[PDB]
Amino acid sequence: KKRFEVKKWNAVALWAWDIVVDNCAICRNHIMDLCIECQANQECTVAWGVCNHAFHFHCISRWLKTRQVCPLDNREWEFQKY
Amino acid sequence: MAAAVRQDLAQLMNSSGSHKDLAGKYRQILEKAIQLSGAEQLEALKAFVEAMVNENVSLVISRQLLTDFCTHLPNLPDSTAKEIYHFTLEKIQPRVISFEEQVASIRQHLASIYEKEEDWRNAAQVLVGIPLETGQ
Amino acid sequence: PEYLSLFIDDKLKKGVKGLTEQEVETILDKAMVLFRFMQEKDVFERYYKQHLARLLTNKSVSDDSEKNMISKLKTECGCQFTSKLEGMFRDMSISNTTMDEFRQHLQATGVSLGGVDLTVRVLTTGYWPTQSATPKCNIPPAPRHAFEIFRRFYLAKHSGRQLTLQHHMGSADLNATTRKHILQVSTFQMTILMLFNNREKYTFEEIQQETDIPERELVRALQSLACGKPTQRVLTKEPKSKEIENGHIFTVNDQFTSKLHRVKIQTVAAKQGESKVDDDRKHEIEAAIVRIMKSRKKMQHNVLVAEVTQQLKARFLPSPVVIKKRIEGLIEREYLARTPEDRKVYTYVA
Ligand SMILES: [Zn+2]
Ligand SMILES: [Zn+2]
Ligand SMILES: [Zn+2]
Repeated sequence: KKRFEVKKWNAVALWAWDIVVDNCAICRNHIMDLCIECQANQECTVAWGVCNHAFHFHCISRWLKTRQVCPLDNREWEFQKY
Repeated sequence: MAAAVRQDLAQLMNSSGSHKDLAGKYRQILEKAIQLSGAEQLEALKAFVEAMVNENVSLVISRQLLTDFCTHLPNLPDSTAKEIYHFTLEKIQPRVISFEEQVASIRQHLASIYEKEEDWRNAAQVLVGIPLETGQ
Repeated sequence: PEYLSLFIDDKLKKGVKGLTEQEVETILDKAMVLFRFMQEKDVFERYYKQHLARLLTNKSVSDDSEKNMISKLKTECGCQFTSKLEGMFRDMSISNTTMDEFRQHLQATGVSLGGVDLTVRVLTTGYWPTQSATPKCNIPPAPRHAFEIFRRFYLAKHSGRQLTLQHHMGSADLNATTRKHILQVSTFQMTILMLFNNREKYTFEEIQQETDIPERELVRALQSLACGKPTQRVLTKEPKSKEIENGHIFTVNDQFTSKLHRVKIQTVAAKQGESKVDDDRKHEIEAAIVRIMKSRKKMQHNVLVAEVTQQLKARFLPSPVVIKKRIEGLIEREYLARTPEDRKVYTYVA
């Protein structure tokens, strides 16, 4: 017979990905690399989209030179969050 | 036959009074229980540790007394220190949040002792198991 | 736009007067056409976020009417914001289905600690608004174990995510004292009462020492548990004063008073709502302006957005939305007034 007993509880959570990102899928190097082209010849930053797809700036730029879609989801790519 | 520390601990955990001086009393127990004997010292330490883990005991007093108990752990021999480390870690893993301040220091000391004894695999898995980034 | 959002929320909250969908949809059509002649929907939708944050409580809405109005808005608005409101609705629906699944799992595999009712309503972080990092108020043993078993279940099934339980929002009830009266509390009050339980004669500093009670939002709750309570008068303090700094000792009292068995303290929600970026915004405006005039590089529709963020050394400063709005408002005269049908010539390199 506890003094107060809990009967209901409407908890609120906030799910987030355990790994935000570990690889730029144009160069197979992690996002904090120089995107291989900058590694050989030496600035280099990451870029994001609406689909939350982090890539190297130079990799996504050279992809967008001839293409206009995100490499992973194959939909229209536009810049968001630098 | 070393029932003096056991009866002292029993008298303390049945104490209805929750006055502020109680914590100090516990510290007195520590300064009369850090030095004693061999195996029965381990028995007293393990009874002490399982005394704090009870949720009935005040969380702040138990936490501070746990830090005071932990500061003297490195002086213990290697085997007894490892046994007490694993006992504390297995007692903490149910209620991780209630003692998520000194588990990091305990794991750090444990990893230091492992790396000083070339046993790096156990330290590696322990430091994999610590929830640092996942914790709020 | 704040007034329009207020009116929409007020009309949709109480559907008893005019339950017919025709009058509601004509009101929504008037609101939509009025919004059409206006612009700057970002503040409009952040006000939607503010009103729907303080949907988190009991629904008290029509649901399907909201779905219809958001669909008719998305028909002429497009994506991103419409898609994130669709994410709001999809998140609520998937949350209630996950709750049903968890209830079914509890029924199939009986757990004693599941005797307490759990109404977990997990949300998303990429679409829902964020308040702050939230405190770490202590959980009583039984609710802590219930949330632990829920966490263990949720880490199973679909993995790759964790749950950072918050404490700003929440609705709970408690049985108290003598006839047993059901009281309504909101998170912090529950923990305060639980701490009051195990031992009487508890002072404010003792409570504050081991509850991780907040600092700024604590003011609203502290002056809501007393100092203007209704006739229910569930709890009072012996240091009766407008301000209580450090050492006001609290006491537990029967105070049966009202005979009602569902006394609620929801009225605090009706009164708690009342009551340097300069250099940063100057730098952002100057950076955007110098980027828009200086670049002039060969672009078709997107490589300009790439080179402008390339020029800056630090990120989250570009914020492509500002580039988008700048190039949208830059079409007012000759420069950057190129043909939408063929967005090929863009002054090239000039
Ligand atoms: Zn890359
Ligand atoms: Zn690069
Ligand atoms: Zn994509």
